Amino acid sequence: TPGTMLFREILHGQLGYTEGQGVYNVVRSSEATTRQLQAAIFHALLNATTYRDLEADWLGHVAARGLQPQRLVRRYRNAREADIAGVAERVFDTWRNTLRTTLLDFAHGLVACFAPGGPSGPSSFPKYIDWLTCLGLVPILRKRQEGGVTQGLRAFLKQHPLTRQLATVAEAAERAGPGFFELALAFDSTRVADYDRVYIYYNHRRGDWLVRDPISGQRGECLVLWPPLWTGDRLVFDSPVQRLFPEIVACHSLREHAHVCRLRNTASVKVLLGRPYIPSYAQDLERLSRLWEHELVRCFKILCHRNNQGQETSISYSSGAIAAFVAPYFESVLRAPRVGAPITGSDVILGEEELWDAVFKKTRLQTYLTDIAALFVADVQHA
Amino acid sequence: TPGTMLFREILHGQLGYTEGQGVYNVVRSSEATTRQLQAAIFHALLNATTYRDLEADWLGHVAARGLQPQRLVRRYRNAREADIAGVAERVFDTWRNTLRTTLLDFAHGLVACFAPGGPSGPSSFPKYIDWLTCLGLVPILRKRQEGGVTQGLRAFLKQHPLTRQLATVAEAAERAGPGFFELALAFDSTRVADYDRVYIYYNHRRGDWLVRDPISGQRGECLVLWPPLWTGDRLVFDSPVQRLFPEIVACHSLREHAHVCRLRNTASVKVLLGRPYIPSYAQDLERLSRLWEHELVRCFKILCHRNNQGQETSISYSSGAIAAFVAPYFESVLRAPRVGAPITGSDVILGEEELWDAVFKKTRLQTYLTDIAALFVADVQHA
Amino acid sequence: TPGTMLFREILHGQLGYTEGQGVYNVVRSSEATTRQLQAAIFHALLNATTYRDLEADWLGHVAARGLQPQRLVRRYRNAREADIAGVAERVFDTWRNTLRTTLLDFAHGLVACFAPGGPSGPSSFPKYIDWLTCLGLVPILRKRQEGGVTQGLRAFLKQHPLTRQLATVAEAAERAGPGFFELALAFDSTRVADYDRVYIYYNHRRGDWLVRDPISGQRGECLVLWPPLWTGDRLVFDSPVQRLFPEIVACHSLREHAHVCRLRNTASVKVLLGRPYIPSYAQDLERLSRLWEHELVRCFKILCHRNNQGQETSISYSSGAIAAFVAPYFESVLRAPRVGAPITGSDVILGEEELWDAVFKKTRLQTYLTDIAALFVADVQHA
Repeated sequence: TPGTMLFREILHGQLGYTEGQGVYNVVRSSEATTRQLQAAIFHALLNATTYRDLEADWLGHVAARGLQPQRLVRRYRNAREADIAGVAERVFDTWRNTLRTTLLDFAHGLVACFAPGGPSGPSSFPKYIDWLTCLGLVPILRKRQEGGVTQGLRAFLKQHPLTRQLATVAEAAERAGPGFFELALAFDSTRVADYDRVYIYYNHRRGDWLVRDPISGQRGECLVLWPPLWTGDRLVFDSPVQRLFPEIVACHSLREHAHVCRLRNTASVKVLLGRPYIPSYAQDLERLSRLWEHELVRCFKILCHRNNQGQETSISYSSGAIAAFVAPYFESVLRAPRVGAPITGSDVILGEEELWDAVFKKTRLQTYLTDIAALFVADVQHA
Repeated sequence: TPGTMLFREILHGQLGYTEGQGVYNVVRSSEATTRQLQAAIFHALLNATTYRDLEADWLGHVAARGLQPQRLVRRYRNAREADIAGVAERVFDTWRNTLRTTLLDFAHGLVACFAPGGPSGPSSFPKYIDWLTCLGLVPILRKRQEGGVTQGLRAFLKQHPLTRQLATVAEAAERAGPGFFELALAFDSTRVADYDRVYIYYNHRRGDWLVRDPISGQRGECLVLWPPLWTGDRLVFDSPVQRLFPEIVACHSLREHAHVCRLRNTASVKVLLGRPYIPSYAQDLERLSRLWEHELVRCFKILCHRNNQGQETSISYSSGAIAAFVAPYFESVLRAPRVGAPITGSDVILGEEELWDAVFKKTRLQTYLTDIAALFVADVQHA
Repeated sequence: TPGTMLFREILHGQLGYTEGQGVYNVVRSSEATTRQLQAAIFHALLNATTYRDLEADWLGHVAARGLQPQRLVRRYRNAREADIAGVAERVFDTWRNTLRTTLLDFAHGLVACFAPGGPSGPSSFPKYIDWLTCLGLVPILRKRQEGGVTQGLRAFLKQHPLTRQLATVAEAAERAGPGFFELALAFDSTRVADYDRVYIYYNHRRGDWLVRDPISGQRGECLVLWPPLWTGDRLVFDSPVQRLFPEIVACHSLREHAHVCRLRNTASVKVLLGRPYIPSYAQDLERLSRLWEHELVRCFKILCHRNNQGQETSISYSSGAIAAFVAPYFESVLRAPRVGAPITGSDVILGEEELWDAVFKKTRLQTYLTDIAALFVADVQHA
């Protein structure tokens, strides 16, 4: 019993502390998962590139604006003036604005990110993985139930098309709507496990290693091993948190042993009745601080941008980890394989409009809408 | 009881101090939230880009100025002189001034920022979060009541359209007015909790962890856990302020222990009746000063601009935190999901006219007004 | 009682001193507030950009000069000579001079800056805030009375239009005159509190924290908390001046303890009747000097320009503070929300003609006067 209690506590730095122990906190960050959720919600909404959508919005834009070019050619009167340089700019810029119309949809991607990320019942996802990487194993509390948050996502959607310009744009999105609606349920219907309430270290006798939760709520449901654990008739477990353990106790003992001796060493003159002092730990705290620093950066594949002159540390989550750790923690927990695209270590730098550039770099309908709009416009002024 | 008292006090540096402890004060800054409030109030006012607004101001500008171009063409008499280079500059610059008319609206964004930011009852928002990050938990004192400040926001608005040029501009804004008016209430109607008056560490016995306020004012309302707390039949709590605690006491003891011995060591010659001194703490204050420095910068994602030659520290709040910490502290407290746009670490550099550039870079009506004004002007001089 | 006495004194360096303690003096500077007052008085005077003002001065300039261009065209006789390059320069430069006419107004902005800044009764404003930041709280002595200084501002104004060129320019300013006149009263009618005469640390028993002044002059009026104070049945108060306190006393004790021992150590040979010395404080004064240096620069957001080769310190007040500290100390004391524009850390570099460039960069009427003057001139020489 006490070890699995202790290995949670010693990562918490109950006893001793070094500088490197704080670098775990960047692994505890939720930055990657929000980027993954925000790119997740993108692709399903970008998919419908139909002729009927792109015209009926633009042909609707034709009549109220007066876009028939016979009215325009009278105004120009000039072969010298490039009328396309007039019109096609005015085709693009006002339809740059419909990316911001698509940004008016985007807040569901914000809400259904903090629908797990925000509240207390399910925490933010990768907050939970770092207990799992602490112990070296994953419990999952799988149940179908509790779709209650996504109803607030439903009445969210009926509020938006007030202009009615939004609806004909989002008609392509609402045919993808149950495509989006089902994916919103799946993580939000699942329950991720609770660290103390689940019991560990209680298996069957080597026929398999299988430990389940006892609690008055439920029994245990699923176990996921990214490392397995090594039993030599004795529980020894793979973790980075194992790799601290024999030295930290030797560190913590050394801090404790030199400390007690100093209090006894507070005596002026030795009293002898006839009828050397070495409390020192200065180097070893420095060694351990370097140790746990270099340990953790390789373990979870952390990207430490070191500046010229070796000083500035721009800390970020590397791209190699983000396909190796997020997506298994994503997909094996999510079970919906629609979100398949990994996104670069470039992405963590990027803000949300850059994500729209990342939308625009995927060019799903983006370049496709621009060309056929530009083509059908251009030659009419050439005529 | 005394620990939650103490962990507030030890962050306050009751006992001992290091250089890094002062770097908490930049986390205590309110710089991000004012930037978020100032960008918040922007988008709702920028939204109405209707043909009727953009013309009736300009067509009103047509007659009193005498803008019918038949009067102008007599003056020019010159195909060589680009009359558009005359007129369209004079279209733009005087309608650059209507951005400053929009800046005459802006002071409501200033007042409703210090309407929470200024007074004593609700403090500035992120002043409160740093007690919450001190303890690792959030109490919220949620009540509908007390909309008293926003009435001063109402009589604020009736004072402005004195020129009556402002009103026809702000008619588009006053249809967005109840859009703005309701959002001004929501944070201003809520009450953020009080640190000592709320009681902590008093829960139910592991069926849930739930502690509420006793006070003669109200009972406790809401609890928000960004970390949860780790009970091993014993309250151990996740915080950065936990991570100081075992070493600071060992620091503070070391400062206390070496101090007392020196006073006893103020004796000239030992008096022996027949019938070694080690008070030293010089290194360990330096280690702890580096420790808490490197701890805090990773914890809340702080941006430390280190110059060439490693010396100049331009301290600022990084963009990764500002989407990870402000917006949950914003939205879960605010409950109004309209303000969805995060803003860069670029923004903290920027002043308010740069925010108007940030308004102008969003191009909501900004480029849209300029084009149709420029188009309808240009070809008439071409004729 | 003695602590609030002492915390004023210990910032004053009654006991001990370090290099960093002198860096408080730049926080005690009044440089920002004069820049804010000088930009304050600008915008109200710049606002009136009416057609009637800009013409009746220029059309008045037309007749006495003889500006009707039929007289000029005889002189030029040359299509080669750009007559606009003659005339429009002479339109601009002599109306560059009316910026210096506007500078002849400017001395009221100088007087009503040292009308609080100069005399003994109200001191310069941010001299007072640094006592408030010393203790961590603000008393305000709010009374309507004593508008006596602004009468000298009134007879100031009747002296100026001697040329009568000034009056028709300042007619636009004197319609803004009661706009300026009322704002001059508000800070000058208020009284900012007095440090010893106001009593502190005397509240009501936790139902609120509320302390008022007893003095034979008045009672206490207002209290403003930028931090609140932390009572654990014991007054502990948030301040930067709190953060010096436990270590400075340990510093001051260390300086006192090693000092006394040295005087006793002035004995040649120990006298023994039968029938080790460690006074050392060299490092700890250096640590504290670095401590209070790095503490204060982050606390009030101070800008320390460090040169190449790390040596030159151009000390100035940063732009982040100047929107976070000046304006609350401005507006919550002033109560007149007209002055809403914050001004950059660029501004503290700038002198007053650069402020006129800052006037000119706002382009309120500045570019607007220049264009319609240049337009109506130009084509007549083209004719």
